[PDB]
Amino acid sequence: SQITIQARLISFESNRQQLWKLMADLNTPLINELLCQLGQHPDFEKWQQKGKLPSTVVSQLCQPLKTDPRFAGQPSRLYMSAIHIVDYIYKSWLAIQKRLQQQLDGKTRWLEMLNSDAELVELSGDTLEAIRVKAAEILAIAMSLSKTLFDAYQETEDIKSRSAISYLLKNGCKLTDKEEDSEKFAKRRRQVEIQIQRLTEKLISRMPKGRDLTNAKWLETLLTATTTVAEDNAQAKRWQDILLTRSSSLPFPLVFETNEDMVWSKNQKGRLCVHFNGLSDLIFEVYCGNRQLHWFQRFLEDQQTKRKSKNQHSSGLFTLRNGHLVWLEGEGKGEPWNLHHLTLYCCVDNRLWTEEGTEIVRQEKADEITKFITNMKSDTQQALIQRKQSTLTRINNSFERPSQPLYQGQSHILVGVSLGLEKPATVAVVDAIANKVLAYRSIKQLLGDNYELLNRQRRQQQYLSHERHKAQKNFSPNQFGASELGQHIDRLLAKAIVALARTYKAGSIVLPKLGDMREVVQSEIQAIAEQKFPGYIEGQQKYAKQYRVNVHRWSYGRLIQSIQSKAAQTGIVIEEGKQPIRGSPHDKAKELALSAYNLRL
Amino acid sequence: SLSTEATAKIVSEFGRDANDTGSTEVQVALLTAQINHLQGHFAEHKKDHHSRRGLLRMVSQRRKLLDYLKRKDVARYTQLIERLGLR
RNA sequence: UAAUAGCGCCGCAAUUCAUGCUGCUUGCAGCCUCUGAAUUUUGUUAAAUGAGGGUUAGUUUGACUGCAGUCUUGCUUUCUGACCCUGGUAGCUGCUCACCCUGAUGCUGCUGUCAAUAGACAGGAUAGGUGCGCUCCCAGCAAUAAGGGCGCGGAUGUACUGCUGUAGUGGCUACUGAAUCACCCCCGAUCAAGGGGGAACCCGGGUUGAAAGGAGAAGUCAUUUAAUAA
Repeated sequence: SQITIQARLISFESNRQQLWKLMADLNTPLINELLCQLGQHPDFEKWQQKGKLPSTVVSQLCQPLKTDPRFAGQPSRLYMSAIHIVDYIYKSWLAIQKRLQQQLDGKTRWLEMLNSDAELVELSGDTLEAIRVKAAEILAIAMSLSKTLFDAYQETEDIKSRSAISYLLKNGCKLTDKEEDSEKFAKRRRQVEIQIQRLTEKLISRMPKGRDLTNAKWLETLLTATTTVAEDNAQAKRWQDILLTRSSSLPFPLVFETNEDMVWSKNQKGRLCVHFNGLSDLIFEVYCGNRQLHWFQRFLEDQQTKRKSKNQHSSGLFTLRNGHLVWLEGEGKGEPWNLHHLTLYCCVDNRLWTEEGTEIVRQEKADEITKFITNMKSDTQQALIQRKQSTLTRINNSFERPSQPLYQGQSHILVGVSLGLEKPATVAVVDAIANKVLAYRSIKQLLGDNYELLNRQRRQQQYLSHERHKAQKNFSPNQFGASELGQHIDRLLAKAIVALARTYKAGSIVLPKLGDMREVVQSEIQAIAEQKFPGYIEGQQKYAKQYRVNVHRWSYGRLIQSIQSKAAQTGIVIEEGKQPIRGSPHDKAKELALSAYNLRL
Repeated sequence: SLSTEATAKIVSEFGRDANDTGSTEVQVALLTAQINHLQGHFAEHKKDHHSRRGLLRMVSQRRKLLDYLKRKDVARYTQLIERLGLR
């Protein structure tokens, strides 16, 4: 449901320079607190096993750095901004590593289990029919089927008769009469081996790196490498890998996770202003287009409404949720605080705009806070509970807000969206009780006046990829791409799909479980290419470059998110299902929506 | 790259005889002269990513010539390092 | 002179139905006048797409209250228009070349005039090949993909752009030339700022092109450029 809106902040030099000095000084403990966990911390491998960072460890590394002679000059809210960012960096990175470990194990089981029909006969000492009969018994026992079959293979080895469970699993949890081609099986088993290899090469990932603005390592390495002689090829390359590294020009943003830690006001000139907790001397002026101003007026109205009411209304329902203050990169020459541009990005929960939507968040938080209190049931724990009980009483006192009746769709009408390489979207609207398609759309309809933009995107990707190649050979800085055009097209389709869902009173939009299509294609094309260029690895990589590149450029996750966002701002439910391997783009969309309807029970 | 006079000056001072156009001591002295002038420019114009390619080649060539001379004759190697102020 | 072919787009001609068009049988009959899918074909002052590099806190996509009245902000992006340029000297620096053959995701390709030296001058995005483009093709060059041939000195314990060299082509910094616009004209401000004077049209007021928005941090893989290594 959340959105991010933005404004540039304007203020005389002295204020934009003082804030830069604090952020160039804050950017440094953002690096020292990563090193205190990157190498220093002894427990680190226990966290990699669990997949989660302990909720207090970054604060317990930061608390003694608050008096460090290098870091002591900063407000209490700038240290909380440091702790926030470093908590989120590792809390992300450990959760990336854990899912890769789980996938590597979850396929290492399968590479042991995947056997040819002849190997099942040898391993059982029995006929492939005896295996078909035992596979039929195993389905009869089972009737989460796939999970149950993996459990029944883990447990219950049963004199190697679990070989018949592997016969079900390779056949997609079904009986098969046909006996398979050993060349097709060799390609299949090779795809699994390639996926195991690539997962290990990925799982061996780099630790998080901080934004070192100082150039000190680079300058020290330059004067070392030019005046001294390396003792090894490894040392001479270690200096090369440092000297090639581009250094960062921007400090990490400030994060203000409490909405009240931004204070709003109106300037004499009638313009809006803002100030931050701990920087309450530095008034900043808001500059934003009238297409976004209504939120910045709402910020000040939410604040005035609470202050006019003796704090009896809660910022648990303030339209602003959190702010990220960032320096966007400028152009040309000048001091960093005169060259770059302070920009304030406000997280906003869009459903807090209206009274009917605010009531949803009131019920959502009142249920979550009630449960939290009953789960707690300490010293400072007594004050945490008083804060939660006080939020739970105050949240019932309403802000005066715009009214708009909630959208309601028909529980039987669904929009199916089918994504692919040639057709980025294609739509079928199904009445699932009639089994009747109400409408279909192809791309030429689904963004209408804008259909020239798909042809533009394909021209621009091809044109600009060649210009980047020509530019790199000359060391030109000019490096451009179609990324913002692809982002616009994915947003045009997201608006049109939801406008169509509203038009037909659909209860939900259905999006495919595409999953990791990029890695799957990369292993399929490699298992095949190894059969056509054996030993010539450069020829294996050249085999289907344009197909592999087009799959790595395929924006399916960004279109899926663009539709999710616009659907949830409108109130339409999102649902999911398996996308058919065969059929036209329309048939894919039709069967996808009907499948998601069948999954209701 | 060096002026004509500057090359002639460097080869006449590191060359063991009037015949040395390119013994290992002359070749390392010309790479050393280049690298010093290039570090004074590349530390100032930090954006000049075409000159970092030139420096990293030119340092790596010097190291190969020094490793060859070290095994071939340690006395020539020791005297060359002294005369070029390297460590 | 040449560019025949291949590949990707753009419509145009058809054929087959529907997500469309007439009926009531709310699912059939019927056709292609539209709006759309699929295949095939085509390059006919057909039609439609059409990447030389740059320029505005530009306009419209906006909020609230019963389609009328108030308030309005200049953020981040995608197009369509319009206008300007096809650059100047002052240093620093990378790469490339004894000389040959093959010729690469190699460079170059417009109009007019003078020279017919390789370059100036004046026009200009129509700018080699086709309806429009390419890593494809044609023409010239090719040292700056790569491989091979091979001359004379130094070095010769595995290193050897290391020699045969003043030009070619880039990179970067400082100053500078034009546009600094959204119907034109003029005076200004760019962490801010607007103001003044006209042309045309509609019925003293408007009009004088439209669109999209979830952002930060970290990690990874795809080709593709450079360096290094065996």
